[PDB]
Amino acid sequence: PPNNSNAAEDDLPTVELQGVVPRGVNLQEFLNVTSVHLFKERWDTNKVDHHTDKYENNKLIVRRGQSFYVQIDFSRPYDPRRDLFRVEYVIGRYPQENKGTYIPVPIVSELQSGKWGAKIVMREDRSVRLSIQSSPKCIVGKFRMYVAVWTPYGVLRTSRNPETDTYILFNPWCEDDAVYLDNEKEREEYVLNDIGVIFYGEVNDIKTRSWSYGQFEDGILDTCLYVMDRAQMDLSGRGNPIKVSRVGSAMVNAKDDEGVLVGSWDNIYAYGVPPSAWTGSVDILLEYRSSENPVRYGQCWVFAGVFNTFLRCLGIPARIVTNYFSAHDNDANLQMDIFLEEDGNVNSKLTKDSVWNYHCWNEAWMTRPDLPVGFGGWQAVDSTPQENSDGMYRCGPASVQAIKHGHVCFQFDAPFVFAEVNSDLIYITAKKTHVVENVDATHIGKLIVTKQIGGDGMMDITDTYKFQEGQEEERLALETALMYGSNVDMDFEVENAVLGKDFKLSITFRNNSHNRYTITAYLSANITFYTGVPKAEFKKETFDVTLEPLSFKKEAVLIQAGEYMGQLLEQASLHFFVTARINETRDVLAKQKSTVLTIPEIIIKVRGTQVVGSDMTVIVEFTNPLKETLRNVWVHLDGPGVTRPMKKMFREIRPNSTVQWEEVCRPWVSGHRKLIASMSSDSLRHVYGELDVQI
Amino acid sequence: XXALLPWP
Ligand SMILES: [Ca+2]
Ligand SMILES: [Ca+2]
Ligand SMILES: [Ca+2]
Repeated sequence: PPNNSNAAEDDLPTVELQGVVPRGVNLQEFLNVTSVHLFKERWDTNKVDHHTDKYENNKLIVRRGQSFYVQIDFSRPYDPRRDLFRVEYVIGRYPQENKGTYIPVPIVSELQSGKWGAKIVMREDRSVRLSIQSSPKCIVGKFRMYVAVWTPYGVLRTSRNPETDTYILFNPWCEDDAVYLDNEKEREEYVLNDIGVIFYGEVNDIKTRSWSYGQFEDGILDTCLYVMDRAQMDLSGRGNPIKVSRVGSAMVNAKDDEGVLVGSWDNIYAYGVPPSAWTGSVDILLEYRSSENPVRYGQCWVFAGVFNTFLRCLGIPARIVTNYFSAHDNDANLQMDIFLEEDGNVNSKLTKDSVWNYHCWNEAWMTRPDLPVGFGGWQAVDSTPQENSDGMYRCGPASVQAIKHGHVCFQFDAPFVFAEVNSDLIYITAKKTHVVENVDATHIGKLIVTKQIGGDGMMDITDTYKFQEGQEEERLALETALMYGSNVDMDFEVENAVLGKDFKLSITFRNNSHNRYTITAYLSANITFYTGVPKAEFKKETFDVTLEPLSFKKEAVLIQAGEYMGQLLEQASLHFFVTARINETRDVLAKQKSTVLTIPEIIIKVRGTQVVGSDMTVIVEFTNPLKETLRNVWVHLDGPGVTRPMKKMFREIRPNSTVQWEEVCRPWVSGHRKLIASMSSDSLRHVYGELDVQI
Repeated sequence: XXALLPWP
């Protein structure tokens, strides 16, 4: 049956004999555990280094993909020649190794990147200190810990011990984690800050409401796990922040699933707390856990406050955003259909769509391995019930970046979120036949804000959701969104793109028709982290082109090195959006593609014994990667312990040709040092090489 | 707090 409850547990045998073991077997020869220490105090290095010292829980809490120390005391000293044991972490009533819910942790010589293992780092008398490393993809929840000693007769295992139950959470600090956030100030605000501010009111009279998220309070972490159990969420999926956030968007509202909060807007709030009386999430969540029933009542900011608690508590970085004049699309066509009677007054009967003074939802930070690269980062998630998504009231995660460019085809619920922030108003006269009377392109989504880092101030984030009103890109992206819901083909290629050089983006239009068309288009060029998280837009252009009949037309867009080189990082890729409208037909052609820059190599080698005080020869090798002559090439060599910084100049390097530079150095600082080489010429610039050296 | 507004 489904392993969908963290609270449930199986009973692991302590004496797990195999086969027909003879009477009078003597298990005395084998190790038994006398004691397990988790060093779990809130002042100690595990909780401090794992950023979990703030929780009011006395159990060990760690974050996945990062190592922690434990100590196992045995009946006699562990002897690798004769003894074999492993640690086990187990979750749910029906754990299975191939599901990630029974996790054997082997005792290894060296921890391996990304892999569960435990290394012995100290031995004193009968004790061993282990450094345990978890997988960065580990299921998030509360695990039972066991020590299993292997014997010819079967396994001898420690008894159930609630005092060693171990919570493993998402890890914004681990570069291999889906929720990795590379900025400490942002991790502090969006994970560790347990108070916040939620903006409301009107666009020109902005009000601020304080909110206590309380993710670290006694009982809250347990309640978040309870929420997932209440959802019957399969344990195997709880290491996936896409799934966890989508579950959270359903479960924070009461509809469908007996979730946390019952929405009401009736100005009466019979037999409950009025939505405006709450000042934080803790009372609501603790009451949910204790009564095991939905809590009355909330509205958008209360749903958002509780959902924010849930996210941060589990370790998914999160924030609350407020959208002013927020559209509610009821018939999924991404526009506000306002039916107007003949009198001119609005038909309140036919008009179903609506607009709110403001609405609040959440953003959760994660990669999106299920989407093309470029669409990770902030994902809109919304637990306020408005429209069903695949049978339930839930919403997201929708990539905010996908929403911005109208690529609303990418899951989940991007079209609805797009309409919330940027649907047009379409005033329609229903006659006894439907006549369009007016279009309002600027009413919806006047301003989108979130709490600033480091203060209670407002940060304007409207530009992350939509291009500016009145800009051509705002219309092109909307028309793209409507499209995803002429006999012209559009494609583009980035031609021979080398890191450190200008390059061309080539956009091609093929007109197979006998018509002349005119095109209005935009290009957006972006830097993206290797994991597919967007970093910044470095170039944006709009353009017009005329397309003759029966013809192919290329439009070359130059991208200069200075436009992107200031914003690169290791293994970053480039993400391009081209959206073109055929003006006469209103047809929209929209493509997105990513590319990796070709990276020119500089090779550093050393010749001679590397001992502080004696001479070593560094050989820097560089090959011209271009079909063009490099001119005035400067090569630099840097090495803080190894060499005074040095330069060699090459007047000219022919195409595909190799140069070598030998530099004699004498190190003045022993140990783990490093050599860094740089090359800049007139055309190709700021290409590097590096080599760790041991002095 | 949150409320539906009339169309402009
Ligand atoms: Ca629900
Ligand atoms: Ca509509
Ligand atoms: Ca608009």
